[PDB]
Amino acid sequence: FGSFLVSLGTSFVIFVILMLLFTWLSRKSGNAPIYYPNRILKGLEPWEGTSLTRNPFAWMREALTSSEQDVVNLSGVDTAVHFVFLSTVLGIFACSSLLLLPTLLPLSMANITKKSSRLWAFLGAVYWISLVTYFFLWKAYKHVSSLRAQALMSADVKPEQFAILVRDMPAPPDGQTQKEFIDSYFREIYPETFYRSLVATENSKVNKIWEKLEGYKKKLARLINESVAKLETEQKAVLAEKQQTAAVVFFTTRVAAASAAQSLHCQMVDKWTVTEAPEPRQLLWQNLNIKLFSRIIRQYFIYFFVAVTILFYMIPIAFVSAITRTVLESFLPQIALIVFLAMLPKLLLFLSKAEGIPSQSHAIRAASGKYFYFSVFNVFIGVTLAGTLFNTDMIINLLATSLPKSATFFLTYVALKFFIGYGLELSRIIPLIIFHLKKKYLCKTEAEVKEAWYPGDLSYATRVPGDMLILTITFCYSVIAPLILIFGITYFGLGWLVLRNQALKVYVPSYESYGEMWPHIHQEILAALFLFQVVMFGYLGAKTFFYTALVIPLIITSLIFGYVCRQKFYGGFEHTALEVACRELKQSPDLEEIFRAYIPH
Amino acid sequence: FGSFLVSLGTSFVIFVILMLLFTWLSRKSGNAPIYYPNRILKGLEPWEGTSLTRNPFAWMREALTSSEQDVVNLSGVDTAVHFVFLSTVLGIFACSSLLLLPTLLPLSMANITKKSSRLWAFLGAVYWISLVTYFFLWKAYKHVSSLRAQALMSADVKPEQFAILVRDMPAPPDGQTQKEFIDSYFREIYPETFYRSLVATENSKVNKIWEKLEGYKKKLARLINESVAKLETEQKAVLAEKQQTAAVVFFTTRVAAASAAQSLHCQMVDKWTVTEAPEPRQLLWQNLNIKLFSRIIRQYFIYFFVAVTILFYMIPIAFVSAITTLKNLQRIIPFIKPVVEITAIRTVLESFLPQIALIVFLAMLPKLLLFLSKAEGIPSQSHAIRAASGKYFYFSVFNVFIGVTLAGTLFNTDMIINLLATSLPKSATFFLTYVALKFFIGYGLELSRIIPLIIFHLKKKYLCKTEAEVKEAWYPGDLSYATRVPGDMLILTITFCYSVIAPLILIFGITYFGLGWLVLRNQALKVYVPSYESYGEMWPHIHQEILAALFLFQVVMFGYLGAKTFFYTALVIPLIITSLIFGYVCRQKFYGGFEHTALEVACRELKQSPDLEEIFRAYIPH
Repeated sequence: FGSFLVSLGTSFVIFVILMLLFTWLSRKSGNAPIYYPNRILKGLEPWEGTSLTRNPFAWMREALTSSEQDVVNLSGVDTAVHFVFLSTVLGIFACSSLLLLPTLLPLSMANITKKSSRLWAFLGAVYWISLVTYFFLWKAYKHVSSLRAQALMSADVKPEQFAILVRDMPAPPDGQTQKEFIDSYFREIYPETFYRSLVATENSKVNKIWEKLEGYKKKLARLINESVAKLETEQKAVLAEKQQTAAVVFFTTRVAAASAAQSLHCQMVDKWTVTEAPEPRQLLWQNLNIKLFSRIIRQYFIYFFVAVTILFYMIPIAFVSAITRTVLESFLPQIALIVFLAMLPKLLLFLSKAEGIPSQSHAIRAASGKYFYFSVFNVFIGVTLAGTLFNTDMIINLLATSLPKSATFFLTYVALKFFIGYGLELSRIIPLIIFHLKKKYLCKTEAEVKEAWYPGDLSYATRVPGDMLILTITFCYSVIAPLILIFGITYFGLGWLVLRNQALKVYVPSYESYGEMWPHIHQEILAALFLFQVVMFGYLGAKTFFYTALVIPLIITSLIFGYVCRQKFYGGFEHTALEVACRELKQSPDLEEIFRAYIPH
Repeated sequence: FGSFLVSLGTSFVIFVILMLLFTWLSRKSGNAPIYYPNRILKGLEPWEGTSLTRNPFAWMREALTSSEQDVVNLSGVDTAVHFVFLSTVLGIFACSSLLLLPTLLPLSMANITKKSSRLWAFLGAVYWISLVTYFFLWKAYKHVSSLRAQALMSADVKPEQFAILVRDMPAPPDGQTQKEFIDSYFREIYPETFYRSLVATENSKVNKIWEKLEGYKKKLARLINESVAKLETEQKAVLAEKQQTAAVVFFTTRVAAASAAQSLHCQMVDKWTVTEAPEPRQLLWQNLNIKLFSRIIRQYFIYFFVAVTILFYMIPIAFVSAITTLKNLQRIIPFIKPVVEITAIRTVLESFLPQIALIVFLAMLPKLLLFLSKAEGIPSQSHAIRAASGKYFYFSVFNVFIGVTLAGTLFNTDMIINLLATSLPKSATFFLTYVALKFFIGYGLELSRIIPLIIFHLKKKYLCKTEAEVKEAWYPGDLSYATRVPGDMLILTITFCYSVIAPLILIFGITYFGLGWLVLRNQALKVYVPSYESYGEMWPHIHQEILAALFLFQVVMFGYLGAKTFFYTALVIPLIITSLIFGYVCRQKFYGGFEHTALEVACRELKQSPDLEEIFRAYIPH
């Protein structure tokens, strides 16, 4: 039945890996090992060495032996955190080796015939999974916190440390504009440890003017005067009589800034909401000018709209996905779901960043959260509706919820995410074709680097939640059908390998976010596990033997584990600690460069 | 049912209040007005003795003319906050005026009609109640935030604006002692803005018992002869090995202390951990020892225990309490002359004898709860008291409410089995006897008016051993927020539960709260004195659970309205969403200023020549 999809996937990997080995060992090396030219050559060869050292395949080199500190040397701590996430999920699904050999051995109903056929073994399996996940999650969480501390205390001096973002503000002083109002206020509150302070202004007439002028200047190759005059005029205009509500404030020592940010500032929380100032390149200067009601009103309207769009996908798209010479009919709904769900990281990110989230490093996280809500209800409603439209007592319901939906769609969809997916991702075939087309067609006149050259960040906004849909669809069916357990374990293995290659050779991070997005990942893994435990409570209950009173303990255990983890480690993921603040770097920093690092245009 | 209880009720209240108007109007005041003679003695004989004046106008007029500023100046900000609680619940129960008259007009029995059109007005009453509660909560919870800010801003040098409570030191520096480790650390972080640090002492048990024994022995009029054991043990143990994991540090200036306290201190939050130091007389040196994970373990075990308490409460403990009936007055009717049964009203008393045992348990409950919370790593007194109120409130709801109310709203649509079977009648008996406790609450407001006067006045003569006019035992306790708030919110929860199912009891709710407000404006303007001035940070809890009671009321109206069969119970779900969202917006619009002493307030105070030597001596216990 579904074997055609796996065959197509393995053929696609054969093709794309053939293309990789045929193309990377060539003069296209400016593309496939892209992270090395920038950050001057360290992989500018099909090795880190001379003498025709191609030897395909060449991942017996550092690709497999990538020191956990080597990666954080060659990429931000964010990359190392993502790797520990991949490794931990691989660990959970691998340490479940004493669930695939025993529980699959119990092979006219085809599944267990609703009669005591060691359903106790199923309870054993659910305990084993719910136990190994706890163990690995704890270990990994300690490890990530240790990485964050280690790279946070030895980091160089960066302008994100001497600053806070004072998001809200009582606008009127009634006789003076806002710059001197901030001056008076923070001077009263923080004497002699307070350097200077930008006041967030408007980006319209000019910010767009600067963008257009930059475009015009870029056009110069082998008019502008009016543009630069307008720039000067609107620039002088904006730095006066606009002086919006929010602002950003710089302190003279690393200790005092990290002390202020975690603090409070007026005995009515709805005014002067200081917060650890984000990194310069992700400050998101658009959403500052929002009071504390507007954030909440916007947020609840956004959640209502997310619920509405959840329904507007789950009716028609799940109907279409419940569809199942027929081989084309077997392939079609796969890519149909890929297009119906491959959109909407973008709409979620737009919608979320419109909730006033004042930093890209948090907009990405919020979009990932909303996407996880989409994913869970994808699994739930998709399988339920597929089973129902498959059928027309409860035993029939059990048979339909177990075998068809999983064994066809959930088994093969991951295969559409691995072989064809990671296969396309590693070769970077389509970036290769677009780059070469850019070279032949209209180029940037030797500004090819300032052209289709620059890789994005690893985009930990479609790679995180995208590679968690299958984590959920894996935990949920982990003991229903260990076949997807083998599929998920091989998925995360291939993902670790190919993504280590890409992180070491091609990708270049944009922001830093030293360690965040891990507690989010942890809470999300835990939520997947909790949903798994509830679903096995349900299915085993449908199997009419009452070890459900034995399964409830795991539900309580997951809730309590969440509480203890969030309270015993996840308070260190919101602030640089005062100790680390005192030991960030002490070599006489100058505030002037820092201050020049937040001028927006 | 409750008719006889109210008959006891108002009669007892009248008799006791007559006793008040007799006894208070006398030269033997002493404790009757108590706060005033202690404080400044100004209110002692309030310009007329409170007696030569018209007695009903003597006390009531003074009470009814008080002001928030007056009460704050006399008592503090906290009792005035409590009055805001009483007034803002009185407002909710009162301003629902166009819900008592219009809903009584509609009044097998035709008392309620199964699928009437007239029932499409209970939903209107529920919206009116929920809306008026939203408005009053918001108004009160701006007003209290204003009070907190004003009280903080106007205060003066108090020896907790300069301290924090670092309490999870990793024990070993491995080559020296704890105190020098902590001092070296905090000098590494804060240079020139860290004054000196005090570390708790584990063997404070033995030093405190020596100090207590010495203080007792000092009562030799006919702490004064306590040299050898006290000094030897204190000094040698403080130096040698009592250094615990916890300590109190002292920063130079208020801004620095506030900024440190609101912060953290080690990128691993399982260690050095900082909370705002409580008042000198509030923090519990007995509890600073506990680490974090140990505190979590103790907390969850405690909560599991209290859940077992409610369950097995409405199970054999209270079951055999009900069994403890002691029929026909324990068969000693020859010893009893009222055996003639002309007082057949004695039947209710014989039935409440098991309810008297239940009274015993409910009177022990405030102490039983408060002990648990204090033994859970709660590093203060105010926080422990608030936690005790929370535990008592959960107990009150899942005791009085949920049994009977859920049984009605649901059914009206081995040992475990018969335990649950007997539990259902147990719930109804509990509800009836609890409303009886409410009439006992009327009697108790009167009892608060009188009794410890008699106990105290007995001491001046019965003991009369060595008092020497200095054994002043007429020392009031605080307006204890350990029994006032939870037992005064039991009335609120009952009121919302039957707000429109039996909308007659809004009159009883207003009765109770108005009487409490008046007696507590008196009985707190003249007698009570608070022991710890937490500047108002008990109101967020009162809000959370008044709203919780409102949410419970919304759910139960959904249930008991859907029991009536017509398309109701749909226009109620939006109200429940409203209550949850209102909770969220409140907690994100005011709950900040109720934790962290407001850095702006901390610095703008502009202290006039403070010191610190006269401050570290305030935190030293002995």
